Amino acid sequence: AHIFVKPELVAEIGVKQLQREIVLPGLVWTNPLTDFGGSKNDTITVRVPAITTA
Amino acid sequence: NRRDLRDPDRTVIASELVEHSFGVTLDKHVYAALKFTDEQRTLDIRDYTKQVLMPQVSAVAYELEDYIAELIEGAPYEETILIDPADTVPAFITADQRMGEANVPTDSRRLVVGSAVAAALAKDKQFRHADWSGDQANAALREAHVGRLAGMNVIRSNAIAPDKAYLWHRTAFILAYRTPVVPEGAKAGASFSANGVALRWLADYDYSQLGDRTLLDVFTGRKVVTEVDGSFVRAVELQLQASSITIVGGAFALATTTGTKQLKVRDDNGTDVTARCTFASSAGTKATVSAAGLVTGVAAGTADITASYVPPQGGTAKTATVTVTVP
Amino acid sequence: QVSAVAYELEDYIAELIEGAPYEETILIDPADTVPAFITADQRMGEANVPTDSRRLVVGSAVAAALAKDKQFRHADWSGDQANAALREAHVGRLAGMNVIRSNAIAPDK
Amino acid sequence: FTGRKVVTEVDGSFVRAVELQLQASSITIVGGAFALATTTGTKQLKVRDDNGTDV
Repeated sequence: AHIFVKPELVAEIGVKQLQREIVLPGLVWTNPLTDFGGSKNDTITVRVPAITTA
Repeated sequence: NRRDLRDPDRTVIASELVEHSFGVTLDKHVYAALKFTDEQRTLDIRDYTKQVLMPQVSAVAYELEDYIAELIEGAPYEETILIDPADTVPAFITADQRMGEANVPTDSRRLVVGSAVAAALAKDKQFRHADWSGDQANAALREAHVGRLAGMNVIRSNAIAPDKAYLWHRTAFILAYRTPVVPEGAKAGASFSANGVALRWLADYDYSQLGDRTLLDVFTGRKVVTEVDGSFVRAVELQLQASSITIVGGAFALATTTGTKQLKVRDDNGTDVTARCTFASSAGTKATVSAAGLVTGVAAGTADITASYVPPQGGTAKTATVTVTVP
Repeated sequence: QVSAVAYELEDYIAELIEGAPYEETILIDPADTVPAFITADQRMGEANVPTDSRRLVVGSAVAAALAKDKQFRHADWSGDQANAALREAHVGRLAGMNVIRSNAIAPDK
Repeated sequence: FTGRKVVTEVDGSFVRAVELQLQASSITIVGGAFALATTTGTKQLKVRDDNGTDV
């Protein structure tokens, strides 16, 4: 019958993909060692002191 | 992506950015028409607004409510959370957990319960015993009103099924409305409102039937917002469990062979489940029971009529037996 | 790009925490959950770990089971007549630690 | 650039962190019993334990 040329227009109503919150990086020990450049194999050898017995 | 330091394969895997989309369409046309003879309009109709227009507007409003209810109840839910009437709170905590696990935002969540679910909340010993819930000024006992549980407020509705509750984020369901325009050839009609929806009213006299025809209509459309993979996670469905069904009235005697009796079946929660049970008669010759609850006993004798209702939780259908003595 | 890198680093940390060589796993009984956390405290104290700077990160299912637990739902069994585990679905502190709910780790851990 | 480390004891034992897992006593398939529409019909199964964990 009657044929009309109409555009196909795109909208955006605020329906975004659901993603979780990020909480882990704040709870973990970050950067106690920084001088990996200037060490062999990018390795820092943390020393744990000694204990003895009587 | 990830890779190793000092790795002699200095390649990078490019990431991709794909946008998705869905579509919202107008689909339905909700109307309410009437027709009046000239005699009725002259004599019988005394107040047109009170007798004709207001009932028509109310009918369209209730039709729109039922439209929204069919949208909410008919949405694709992968699974239903079964509310144990003795222990109701774990079901709602589970619903909140399912919404959280899908990363649905915690605000703009509406929980709409049926009458049976609200009554089960009130009857629950968790809210009723004033030591399992604090709340010394007991409200589930002195008012039969729970109100809030598991972090969500309760909205009591009679449009949805009594034994079912829905917890949905605001973005789950979309309604769209459109008021039809009064054309050039039409008599200049009015425009009314039903629950904030603008309805078009129109009147046309037909010489052939010597009468007047009225129409009060609107264009409607609805959508369930699903995710990119096709799942539905923004709304959660709960259904009240049923463990046994009973036929009200017990054993009964028919008035006569030509007589009929309309059976009603109620689960232990008290919901009217007669629209969901299958009816059978042990003695088909003596009595026959319709699939919709009607019982007709053609021959004198006794018949054992069984109502079988598959419960919401599945499994073997609950069977209720009644005895009919046809005279 | 920034969001992808942030989520990837969170996954990195989650794999670090989850993949650690845990000697024994303490099985939380969803009907009675508190003894599992008290047992975790006992195990960590018996190893002479300092009582400060401890973090408890639970999954979704663990927090839901804490909320469902009758130890926290019933106000006679826990005080807390406001009943934040019933009106809300929030159990926030038990066995001397504060609960942090995360979706990165496994739900039942 | 990123790196990570689990701090173990001098004997190799890890005592500075403890994991807890939630017990499961029964698993149920979402959808329960079903009948396929055709042979070509494919159904994805989700299994949930009694705690509602997708296992």
